[PDB]
Amino acid sequence: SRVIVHVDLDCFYAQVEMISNPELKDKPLGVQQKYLVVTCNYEARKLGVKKLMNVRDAKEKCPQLVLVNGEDLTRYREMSYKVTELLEEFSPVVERLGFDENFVDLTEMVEKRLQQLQSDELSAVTVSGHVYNNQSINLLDVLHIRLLVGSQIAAEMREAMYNQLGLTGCAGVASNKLLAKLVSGVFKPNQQTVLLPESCQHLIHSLNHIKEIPGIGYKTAKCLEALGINSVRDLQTFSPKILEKELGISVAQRIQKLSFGEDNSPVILSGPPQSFSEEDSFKKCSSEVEAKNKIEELLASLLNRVCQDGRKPHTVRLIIRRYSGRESRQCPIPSHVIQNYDVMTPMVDILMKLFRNMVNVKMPFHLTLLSVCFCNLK
DNA sequence: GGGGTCCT
DNA sequence: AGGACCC
Ligand SMILES: Nc1nc2c(ncn2[C@H]2C[C@H](O)[C@@H](COP(=O)(O)OP(=O)(O)OP(=O)(O)O)O2)c(=O)[nH]1
Ligand SMILES: [Mg+2]
Ligand SMILES: [Mg+2]
Repeated sequence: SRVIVHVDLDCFYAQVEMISNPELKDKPLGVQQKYLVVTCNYEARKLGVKKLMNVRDAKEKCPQLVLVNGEDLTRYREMSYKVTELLEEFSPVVERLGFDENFVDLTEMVEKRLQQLQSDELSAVTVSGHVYNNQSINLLDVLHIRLLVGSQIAAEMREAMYNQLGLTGCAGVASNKLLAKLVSGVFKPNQQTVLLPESCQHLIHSLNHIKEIPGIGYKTAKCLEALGINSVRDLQTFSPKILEKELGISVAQRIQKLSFGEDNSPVILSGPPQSFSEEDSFKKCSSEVEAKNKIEELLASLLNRVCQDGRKPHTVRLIIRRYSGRESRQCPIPSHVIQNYDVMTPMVDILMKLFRNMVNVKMPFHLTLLSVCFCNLK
């Protein structure tokens, strides 16, 4: 019996922005990347605006829409780490998922609390927030009692986040990662809900597309949808034999457990990042002098990031995207080069070679993306 | 779109 | 090196 919590910040980028220029707190807001509105405050979803939505569809639906550019993730990333560091303080094992989601395993903490309690105040243990599906609490159910303590820690987290960081968000408490994440969004925004075990089927059957299961993306969905498997219950019910023989004993076995609300995966300690990368897409790049400048630019920011980081990377990757999947070359970063200096020149030289490897400087080319990644950190 | 993770 | 997943 684990007690896991999923923390999900409301319209993160927008939130971070609204904290910056408070003048936009009352005004519906979109955060913009090229031609997309990636996220908007609630004041604006109110008006049909949806996450990842065209600026033409955006502006029209709401010509009162305000916009900030969010291509530079710097400030979001920093707040992201302030959030998880904050959660790491409740309990050290925190798993990040993107910039705006965290899992924390609350089991050891829940136990610690209960022991400190006596029969009286156990009376007495109440929920913080919503109980999924208005299910009834049985105070004599040890599992019920533990999930409620969880809800109490969740609430303390949510309050700490707001009081210390001004951030708002949802939490979902449950017995594994799948359910915690599934339940955290039942009441939005800035609310939390807890999942009692006897409501687990209800929760998973509440989904409408098998892709709404975390663990099941485009490819798998499509492959499933071609086997006639469309509902959670189809997947639950479909032939284990056939499914294995179809997506591999690996995928098949686990995504079938997922369909029953079953998820054994541990909450892993994310710790410091295992890669830094910058990218920029564009209409077209067809010269190698543009590239170098672009790449000098990506390489620029990366340098300050790792510089400010305190560890050193031992390999670089260059990623590109061609005219109308991606491609990449990597190589170790040399000994002395891992180090008040002119790291640019040698670095860009490496990237350039790697660059030419993929690109034909003599045969015209059309690139729609450049990216530099520093991995293999020590 | 601008990022990340792990597996193969 | 590429693939799939996540946000
Ligand atoms: N899922 C997804 N998120 C992206 C993408 N590009 C940027 N993001 C960032 C922008 C948003 O701030 C964030 C969306 O994550 P969430 O699903 O948790 O929603 P968000 O926190 O933005 O607001 P919400 O309360 O969920 O409406 O992810 C993308 O391509 N897919
Ligand atoms: Mg959210
Ligand atoms: Mg999914």
